[PDB]
Amino acid sequence: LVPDRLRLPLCFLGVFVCYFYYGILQAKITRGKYGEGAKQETFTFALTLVFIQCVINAVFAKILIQFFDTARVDHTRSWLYAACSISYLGAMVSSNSALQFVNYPTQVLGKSCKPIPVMLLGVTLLKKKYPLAKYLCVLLIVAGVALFMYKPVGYGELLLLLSLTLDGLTGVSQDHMRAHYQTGSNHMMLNINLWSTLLLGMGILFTGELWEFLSFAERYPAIIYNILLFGLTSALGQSFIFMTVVYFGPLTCSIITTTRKFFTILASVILFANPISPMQWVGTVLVFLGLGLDAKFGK
Amino acid sequence: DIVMTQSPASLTVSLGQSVTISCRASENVEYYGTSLMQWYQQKPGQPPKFLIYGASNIESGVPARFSGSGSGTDFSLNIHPVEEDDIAMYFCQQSRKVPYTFGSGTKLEIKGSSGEVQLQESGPGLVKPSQSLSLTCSVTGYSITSDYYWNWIRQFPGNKLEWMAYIRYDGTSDYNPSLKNRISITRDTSKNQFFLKLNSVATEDTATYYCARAYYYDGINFDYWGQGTTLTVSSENLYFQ
Ligand SMILES: Nc1ncnc2c1ncn2[C@@H]1O[C@H](COP(=O)(O)OP(=O)(O)NP(=O)(O)O)[C@@H](O)[C@H]1O
Repeated sequence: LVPDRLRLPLCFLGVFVCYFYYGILQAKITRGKYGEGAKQETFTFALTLVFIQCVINAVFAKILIQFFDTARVDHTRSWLYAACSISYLGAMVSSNSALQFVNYPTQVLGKSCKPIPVMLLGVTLLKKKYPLAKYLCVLLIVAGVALFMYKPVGYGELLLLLSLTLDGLTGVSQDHMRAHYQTGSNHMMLNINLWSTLLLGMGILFTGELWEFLSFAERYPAIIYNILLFGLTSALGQSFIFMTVVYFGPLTCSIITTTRKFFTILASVILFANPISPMQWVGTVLVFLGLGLDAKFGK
Repeated sequence: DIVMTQSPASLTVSLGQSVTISCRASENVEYYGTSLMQWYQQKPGQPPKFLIYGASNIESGVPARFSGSGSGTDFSLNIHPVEEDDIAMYFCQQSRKVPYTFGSGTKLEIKGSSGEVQLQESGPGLVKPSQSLSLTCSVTGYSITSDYYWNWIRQFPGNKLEWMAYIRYDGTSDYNPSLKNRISITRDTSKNQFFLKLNSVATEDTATYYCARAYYYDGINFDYWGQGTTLTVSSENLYFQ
């Protein structure tokens, strides 16, 4: 129960606040120091981290469903949840596996171009329609974010394009689910996370992750603590992510999640008065203008 | 609960004319840009026939004459080239909230006057007040353990429909909150049947009970219907009449 006018601001604030700590703790865990010198045994089990995060999110979603928003049948077909989960997992795998093949568009275009495919896919598969103003706003936002994040044969770059396409397919599936089957945010989150948990669990049964991460954690129990908190930091952060997509759509969710980093950096610079580069002023101005035109005069 | 109102109680039209039936809801029935609205057609002495879902999507097999329009709390059903076939009562149903409600129904009249699923209901025709009743709907040609909702509906005298409850193939069941305390829906997969039990039936409960099969897509759509079983609650034994 929230006012409609103060709905989008709530989602934006929630995601922005949650994912900042999410990233901080992800860095603290993945980087790690553990042993000393050669004993370091740097953390390399990313898939196990994603699996733990997925199971934690599923548990939190089940808690939310049982304690609140009860008496509501799902009405959604399971195969749709499975399709969304496979698309999400494939996109994440491809994105994580493209780091060591791309240098210039290394997350500059892999991310900051998240909306376009989704939007385009929505136009093609679901035959949706948006005003030309929306196209211009999305393009301006993407260009501004990409130009702001810039930091001082093309064979392997296909992986990033495949990741973007899979993300677009996931957005299309989510839009179809919410439009036709009236699936709730919590139900969608729980089912998608359960399917992803099953897939990842099947994946990590190979000795590389499970029977190695277990022993490694036994060596350094402290990590567990951080891990747990990280999981929580995802849950809340994921909740809003799976709420806005239901209330305003995958396109709005993608715009929020792709401009969150730029907003956070701008706010941190303003608070610290850091001397942002003169070029990046162009990117922030473009993003601001695109958002303004999206909100009004072409919404 | 949402109250559906059909403005024209009965329309007198000639052959070939265009007819528009208006249905209004007490609350917005849109759920993320989609209108959870359904339109059904019921010929005399026959179960309602599913026509439209989503307020604009014509069900497969329905003639192209029928068309739906509207949004928000106002909807309309249009049949431009009307013929003698489309002479019936047209009902508007909302699937926005759990207590699915049907409109009062609009009557349309002319001037001058193993390859499918089969449902069959059984139950006593006459019951004394305050007794317990149990109706059984038997499904043939299909299994009630497959992906389809199995609903119980009742039509009172005057053609006022009312959705009692339903049981999904998963075993999950939903009830009308008004009747949740009085009725109970169960199933028996071994015999491929499902039963509705009512406790302390009153004189008000007199109605014709249908058991229907529905699939959820832009709202619940009672696509297949049974033949309906009459139930009469009275304090006297009907003899020689
Ligand atoms: N449609 C969606 N469905 C499910 N989860 C989503 C969706 N959109 C965003 N998310 C989540 O929110 C995140 C948004 O991207 P981001 O926070 O950058 O994660 P990332 O892929 O790890 N990129 P980064 O953290 O910079 O390495 C995704 O990683 C998901 O965890």
